[PDB]
Parts: sequence; structure tokens; C-alpha cells
Amino acid sequence: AHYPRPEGCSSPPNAVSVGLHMDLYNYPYLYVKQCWNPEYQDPNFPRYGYKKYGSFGSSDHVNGKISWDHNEFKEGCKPIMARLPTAYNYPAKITFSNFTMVLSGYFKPKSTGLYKFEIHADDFILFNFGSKNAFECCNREESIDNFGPYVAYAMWPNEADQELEVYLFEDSYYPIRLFYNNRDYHSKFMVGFYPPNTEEITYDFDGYLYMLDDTGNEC
Ligand SMILES: OC[C@H]1O[C@@H](O[C@H]2[C@H](O)[C@@H](O)[C@H](O)O[C@@H]2CO)[C@H](O)[C@@H](O)[C@H]1O
Ligand SMILES: [Ca+2]
Ligand SMILES: [Cl-]
Repeated sequence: AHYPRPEGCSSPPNAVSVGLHMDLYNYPYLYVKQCWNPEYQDPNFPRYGYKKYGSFGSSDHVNGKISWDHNEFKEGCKPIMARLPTAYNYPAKITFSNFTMVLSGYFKPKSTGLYKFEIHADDFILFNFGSKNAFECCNREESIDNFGPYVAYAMWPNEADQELEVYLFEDSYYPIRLFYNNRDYHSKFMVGFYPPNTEEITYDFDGYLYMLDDTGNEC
């Protein structure tokens, strides 16, 4: 009714594959054993600053249980090696203590209705969603950094939990861009949702995440 109703994309099944694309970028400490770099707080970081230390990895077909909560680490101010969930199809350990990730692709609802998303961050998550907010239909790679004002901005410690509601249509693939940073130590990337008429949250995206071919012409 008076809920946000973002725009989505159409494609035939033959131009559709399963899962999101991931890029991983370096985020160094200032020094290693204010050890951590405050750069991630800069207003320009999400749009272009985040690539300035180079990339180190990528994957495709990211699907299913994409959230994590690593609060087992014992030492701060120190790179700590650990593995991403198996959802990411990325075998190597990463500097889990300090890194930047961009996840992008399309969310397709299994039914038409109001979806509520919830994010919980350590350190930083940005949520863009819709063809007029995240990126253009079938032009993801070129338009990935042309995102608009955030649908959710979650930052540790003071704004770490956020939520948003979007009314979505079964037939539509919605551009989604999820940005994550860890500056130091513990790492939480929790992105879940409540489908229509559903009380319990889920962190399993299986059957909701897709990629469309970048053929350009609004598909
Ligand atoms: O509490 C999560 C928070 O930790 C910060 O690091 C602190 C840590 O909490 C503290 O126990 C330890 O003794 O000092 C650390 C400083 O390195 C992280 O900087 C922050 O990103 C959060 O993960
Ligand atoms: Ca952290
Ligand atoms: Cl939109």
C-alpha cells in the first residue's frame, strides 16, 4: 500500500543462473602486532575507496546460507585466517579479521507480498535493492558502483541492527547489492528476511538468489 515498492527485472529462464557474484578486497590494518584503519567510515569508501588496496578473490553462484557470526577470535589488531561459509564457493582462507566484500546479483521472491529484511553488522553492511537503487537490469558489472541512497546502513557499535520492508512481485528479479567490511577482530554479516505472513526470520536464501546475463538492454 504505502510500503516501498522497488523496480525489478524480467528474463527468460535460459538467461538466468543460480546465485550471486562476490568480489573480495584487501582492507589492511594501519599497523599489526587505533591499530585499525578508520577509512571504512569515509563517505567515499563505499563508492570508490573500497577498491584502493586491490582485490584478492572472487566467486560466483553464491547461494543459500550466506550469513556468519565469528566471535570466537581471541586477539584483536591482528590478521586472522579463516574460511567463508560453503555458500560462497571460495576455498581459500581469507583475512577474516580485516577485509571488504561486495556481493551482487538478483533476489527473486517466491511469492508476491511484503518482505521484511533484517541486517546485523560487525563492522559495516550496506544494503541496496532495486533497479533504481542497486544497479541496472542486465548491466550489473558496469553499473555496480552507481547505487543510490542506502536502503539500510548498519555500522558497529552504534547502528549495528537495521530493518526495512519492500513489497515484491513473484515474477520479478530484483537487483541486490550487499557491501560488507571488517576493520578488525570479530566479524558479523547477518542478512535475513521474513517472507509475507511469516513470523520467524530465515537466514537461508536458497531458491531466492539469481544472476541474469549482462545483455544490457534492460534484458
Ligand atoms: O567487540 C567487537 C569489536 O571489537 C573491536 O576490537 C576490540 C575488542 O572488542 C576488544 O576486546 C579488544 O581487546 O580490543 C579490540 C581492538 O582491536 C573491533 O575493532 C570492532 O571491529 C568490533 O569487532
Ligand atoms: Ca570487527
Ligand atoms: Cl528500485
